[PDB]
Amino acid sequence: EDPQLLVRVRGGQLRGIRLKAPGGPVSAFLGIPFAEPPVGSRRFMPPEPKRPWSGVLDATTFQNVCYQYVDTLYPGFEGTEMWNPNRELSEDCLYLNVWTPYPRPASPTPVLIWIYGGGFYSGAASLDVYDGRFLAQVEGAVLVSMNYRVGTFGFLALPGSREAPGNVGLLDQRLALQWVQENIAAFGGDPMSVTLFGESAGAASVGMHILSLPSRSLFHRAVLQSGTPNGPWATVSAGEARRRATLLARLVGCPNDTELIACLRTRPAQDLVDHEWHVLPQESIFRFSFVPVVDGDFLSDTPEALINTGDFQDLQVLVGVVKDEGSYFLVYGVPGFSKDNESLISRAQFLAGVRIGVPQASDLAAEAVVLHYTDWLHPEDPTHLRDAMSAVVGDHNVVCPVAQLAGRLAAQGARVYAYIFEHRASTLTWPLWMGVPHGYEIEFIFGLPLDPSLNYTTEERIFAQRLMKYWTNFARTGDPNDPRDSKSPQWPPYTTAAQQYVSLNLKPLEVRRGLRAQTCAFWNRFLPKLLSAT
Amino acid sequence: EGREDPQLLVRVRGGQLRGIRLKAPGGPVSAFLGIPFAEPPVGSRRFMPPEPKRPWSGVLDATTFQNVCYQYVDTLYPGFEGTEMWNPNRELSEDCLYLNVWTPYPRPASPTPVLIWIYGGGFYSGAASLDVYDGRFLAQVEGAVLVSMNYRVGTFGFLALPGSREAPGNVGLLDQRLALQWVQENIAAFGGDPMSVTLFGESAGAASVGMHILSLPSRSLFHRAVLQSGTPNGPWATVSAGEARRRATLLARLVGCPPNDTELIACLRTRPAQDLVDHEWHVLPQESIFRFSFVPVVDGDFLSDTPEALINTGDFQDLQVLVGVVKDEGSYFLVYGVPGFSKDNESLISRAQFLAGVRIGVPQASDLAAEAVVLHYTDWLHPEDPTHLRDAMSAVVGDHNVVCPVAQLAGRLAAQGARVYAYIFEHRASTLTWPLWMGVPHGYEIEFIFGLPLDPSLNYTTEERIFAQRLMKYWTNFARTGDPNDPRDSKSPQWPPYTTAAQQYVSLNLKPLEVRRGLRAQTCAFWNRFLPKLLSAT
Ligand SMILES: Nc1ccc2c(c1)c(-c1ccccc1)[n+](CCCCCc1cn(CCNc3c4c(nc5ccccc35)CCCC4)nn1)c1cc(N)ccc21
Ligand SMILES: Nc1ccc2c(c1)c(-c1ccccc1)[n+](CCCCCc1cn(CCNc3c4c(nc5ccccc35)CCCC4)nn1)c1cc(N)ccc21
Ligand SMILES: *[C@@H]1O[C@H](CO)[C@@H](O)[C@H](O)[C@H]1NC(C)=O
Ligand SMILES: *[C@@H]1O[C@H](CO)[C@@H](O)[C@H](O)[C@H]1NC(C)=O
Ligand SMILES: *[C@@H]1O[C@H](CO)[C@@H](O)[C@H](O)[C@H]1NC(C)=O
Ligand SMILES: *[C@@H]1O[C@H](CO)[C@@H](O)[C@H](O)[C@H]1NC(C)=O
Repeated sequence: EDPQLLVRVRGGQLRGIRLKAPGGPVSAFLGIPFAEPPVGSRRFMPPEPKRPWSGVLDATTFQNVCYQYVDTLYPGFEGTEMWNPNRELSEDCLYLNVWTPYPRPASPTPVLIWIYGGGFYSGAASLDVYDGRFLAQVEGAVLVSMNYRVGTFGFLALPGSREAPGNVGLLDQRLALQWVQENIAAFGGDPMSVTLFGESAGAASVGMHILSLPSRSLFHRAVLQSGTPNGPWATVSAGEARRRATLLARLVGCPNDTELIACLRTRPAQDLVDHEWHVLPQESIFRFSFVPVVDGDFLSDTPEALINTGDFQDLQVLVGVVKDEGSYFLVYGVPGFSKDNESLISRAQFLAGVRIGVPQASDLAAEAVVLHYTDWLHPEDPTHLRDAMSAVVGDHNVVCPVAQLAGRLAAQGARVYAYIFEHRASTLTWPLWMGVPHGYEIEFIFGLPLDPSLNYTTEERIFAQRLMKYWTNFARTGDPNDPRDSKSPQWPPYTTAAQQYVSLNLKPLEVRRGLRAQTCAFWNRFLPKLLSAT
Repeated sequence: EGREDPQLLVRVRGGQLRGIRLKAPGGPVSAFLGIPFAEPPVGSRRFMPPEPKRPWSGVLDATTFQNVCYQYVDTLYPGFEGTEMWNPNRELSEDCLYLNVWTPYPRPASPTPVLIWIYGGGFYSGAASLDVYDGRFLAQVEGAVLVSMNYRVGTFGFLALPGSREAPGNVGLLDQRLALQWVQENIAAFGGDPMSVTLFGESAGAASVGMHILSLPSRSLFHRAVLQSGTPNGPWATVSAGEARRRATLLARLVGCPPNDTELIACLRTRPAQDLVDHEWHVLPQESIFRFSFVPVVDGDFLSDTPEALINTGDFQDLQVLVGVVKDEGSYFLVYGVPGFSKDNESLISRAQFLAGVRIGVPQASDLAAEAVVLHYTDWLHPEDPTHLRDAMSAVVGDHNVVCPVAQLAGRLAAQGARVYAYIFEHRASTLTWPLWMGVPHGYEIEFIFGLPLDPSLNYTTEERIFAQRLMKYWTNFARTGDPNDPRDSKSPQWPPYTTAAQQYVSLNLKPLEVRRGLRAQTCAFWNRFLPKLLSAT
């Protein structure tokens, strides 16, 4: 036996695996149970801490992926399959992973906790792009990722009930955060320096931990990559969650909350998944059926209310977006869009797309979107219309909620750093029109280009190394700038006055001002006044 | 006669005229000033359509400018050239229906294209006798026959009680039409081609030119048109029959006239001209800028429907139009009503002053519509910057009232068969006395088109004299051929026609022609497509 692979955590002993990273070994502890399997009577219920075990628990393999819908849009295509589960689907999925340097850090090391995305309906901490071996090896970081319940299983709520209260997927995350406080020092991690980081629904989850007091004592810093707690898709009202749960219950033949939930618990997992998509109020894109609910418990008020009134004085936040946030969403529901053609659309297809892309918009509000995004010099140009459609979806759902979050946190005492990731991976198999799509920065931050077998360019390996340094410098100090590098250009904090952000690309840092300032003034200030007054 | 200069004796349908040999920088010109074209619209004739001038006996002396139509005299900045250059330069009288004619000296042997000037001044002011409307340069240098007429302004020209016989409205436009009919009958007596008449005007003059395009009985009296910083469509050029009835009834009330239309109009006719002027400004529905009390009315007669309806449905196939704007259309309007603005300070305003200004600048806007304007014109990087706010305020007024109505007109005419040429005049006169922040204000291209820099006594630069010469060539080539380009000078940048596809227009400045695309395309999509929908719905 290897003493570097033997760890005693409060629940008992574990045996990890020595893994080979490009520059040397790492110790990986995969499939650690952090909760009692949320099966049977415990379906839809908050997680319970995992009971202690006997002997040495084998923590050398990733555990099951939470029950979720498997994407079959483009079957066998690397572009879609890379996001699809890579372990067996099971309701017994509440396990976490830990990567540490080999040997175990001599002094307490800053901890980075990854919370995956997938619209709160999908994802796993076991996907290749979330591999913590590089950050652990190269930057000496203790990296943790956990599985949390997604879909009906994690977010089906009958608000006010005790059996299905909602937000249980976020409670699974909170329990993995409590686990880290209690056990990370056994791995050489500093429980007093925990940075949460996530992308898309993961970033929204990070934001929801900022906005929920019981989570606030479990971390010190936060990274929100292409996602926010505020916005059109991250939350639903208690009413809308009640509507959706009652409809899915009807669809699966379930005729009192206790009675309804009891019946939902008798249904096989796949039956719930099979009907999940049928509860959305309109034909839409960037909208998910079971997402966090504004319950007045985990979320005391709507994220908008909480970000506008919160005190963020002793907080550091790294936020940002990718060049083309909304591009991939178009092939999943907008007529005229495909990965296999240049997707040059007509004006009619653009107006049609805006109603799907902004499903909550009135006729006047949709006209306001169309008139803002049209290039009145080339209003019929298919390339301009195709690119405008991507912008509507990315701006509405990601860029402008990020700009609003950065603005409110900065105004209310937080230390904020903002970025725009603009490098398209050389290895990308999605069409060129999709640009830098939502989620394709993750592989750089995690340092995948550093594996020569993955065939990224030399420039991409240097760029990934740079990104890993920003993220780990941020986790260490709350500032992404290298205290060693006495050379320019420094990454300035984002402020309400100067609105500074940086470009993350192959070229050195470039400081820009105003994150789509005019367009986001449209989404964040005008459009609410339009759906408000009428 | 017999001892007189034979080149100054001309007969017209009404009788004999004696003109005057004027001096232009490059030689003499013939001028026939103060020719009567109508029966004085006085007494019982006040508010009534003009009647053609009855013939006279003897030789009428046409050597001096005649009376300016009764109007409000501006006393904003008294003594200041900037305001006094626009103020009447002859006696104010209700007897003002006279026209002027400048022709080469000696008069052309062959029929010459005719240019007819229609002055601006919000339909409340103006005269064809102002120094900037001097036809002596265009006549001398370009051999043109230039005509300008006085038309009734204010209550006198545009007070209407729609449906009445006594005050039908648009009589100021009928005075213009009568001067157009006079040109058809008599211009050949001066060497002018009645078959090649180009109307040109600025501001309310340009709106009047547009109203002659949109009114069938005028269409047979001209062949081409120039609309400088003004249009028939837009927020200020017309009023509804209801709004005109409201305003006429209110002014009647204000001057002690109890409201029957016959009875009310009869009383208005007994009131001294100055009493009507003294109360003219008191009938505007809101605190506003770029809004005038008595303007053309959509009567279902001179204007068969609203100018918007007429420009959207009209066939403009055999029509050549030259349109354009100045760099800073709305700047001067700010000192005439927006708190925080003065010609005497740099006018750096606050956000509160900007929001306040938008309500004055867009008086017909709802709370939501005004918010849409504020959010569009704010620089979300520097939303408190006084220079940006001052400049945004000028842009709101200029765009709303001039730039975007011009863009809409150019678009509709081009789409419906017309040959449109569009420009942006960007040269600030070296002689300008308004502050630098005002840029190139509304009306300050006129002196260049008329060729005033050509007079050495006016102290313009050599570059400005070459530039004026260039402009006079564009306008007169346009009047001659319907194309501002010189077919001889093929090297010089070509002025392309404005089309709906390419949206081309040129920069008129000291530098050679530069072709640009889209006349403030995004912002005007806001004013012309969005904001009306913010009235059709909420
Ligand atoms: N079977 C069924 C029945 C009914 C419906 C649907 C499916 C679907 C649907 C869902 C998923 C895949 C394909 C189709 N939608 C479409 C809505 C979901 C599309 C949004 C979406 C799809 N995905 C795929 C997840 N994988 C990705 C993820 C990321 N990046 C990616 C980049 C490229 C491609 C995939 C990526 C970053 C974060 C991790 C997840 N992520 N978000 C509906 C919308 C309605 N209005 C009504 C009914 C249905
Ligand atoms: N006595 C009194 C009583 C009440 C009111 C007013 C006056 C005035 C007012 C009118 C003229 C000068 C000073 C003040 N306005 C303001 C009217 C705004 C008119 C804007 C305007 C002013 N002028 C002057 C005409 N001369 C000019 C002309 C042009 N350019 C110019 C450039 C700079 C300066 C003058 C120019 C283009 C050519 C035609 C005339 N032309 N348009 C009101 C607006 C209300 N809402 C209500 C009440 C009043
Ligand atoms: C792209 O392909 C899909 C079918 O594969 C089709 O519906 C769509 O019209 C195509 N677009 C173009 C531009 O041909
Ligand atoms: C890298 O390229 C080589 C061919 O040069 C190929 O054999 C290998 O499988 C590639 N790997 C990936 C992951 O693309
Ligand atoms: C300009 O002067 C006027 C009064 O003459 C005043 O109302 C305005 O506030 C002043 N503006 C500035 C910028 O000083
Ligand atoms: C022109 O300049 C002279 C000074 O050389 C001056 O006396 C005269 O008043 C000026 N006239 C005008 C119109 O500016």
